[PDB]
Amino acid sequence: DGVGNASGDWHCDSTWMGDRVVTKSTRTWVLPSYNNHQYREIKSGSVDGSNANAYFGYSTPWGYFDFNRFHSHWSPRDWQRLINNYWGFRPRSLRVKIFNIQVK
Amino acid sequence: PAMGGFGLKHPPPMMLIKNTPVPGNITSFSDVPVSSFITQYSTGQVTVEMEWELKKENSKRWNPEIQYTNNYNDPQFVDFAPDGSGEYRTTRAIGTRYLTRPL
Repeated sequence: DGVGNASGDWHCDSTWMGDRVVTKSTRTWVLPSYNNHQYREIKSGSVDGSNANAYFGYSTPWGYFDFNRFHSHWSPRDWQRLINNYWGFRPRSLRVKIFNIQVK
Repeated sequence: PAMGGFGLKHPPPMMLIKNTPVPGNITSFSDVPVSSFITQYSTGQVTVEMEWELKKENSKRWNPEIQYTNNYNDPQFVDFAPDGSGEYRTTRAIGTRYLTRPL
């Protein structure tokens, strides 16, 4: 759209609504240029005296987003407020969004 | 009230109750009131149902708060429960001020 116009806002909260809670977290990230824009065949032989440490694979120039830890969605006070009052929970939805990019 | 609670202009009415008297064997007139009564007592059930309104807490505190917890060490008995003889035990006075608020 435009240079001098923000792509999104900072939403970061929690909203308990009965049998559902919606959490929201925003964060700032930085992405390096890995492998100078190349693919490299990474490989290792047996290290530590264990051939189970010997692998063969590929490192790419990409980076990824990982939201697989609880403390990325819950504050310590909203966690506590959950484990003291409920008998269980399970995730229902997800909705990621990337914005306000800046290449330097 | 100095003892805590809610001060009310018109508090819950007082509910009184008594056993209507039943005279003993009277056998003659006397303008004097009868004083011989049959001894009686009454038993029954009472159900009281109150409704309360609550004020939800909406704090943006980050770290965890303090809660009232069942923190005993080397329990020889369970609190808030009857002991061997059947007598109800209560070793703590639970108050109400646990959550916090920025003044």
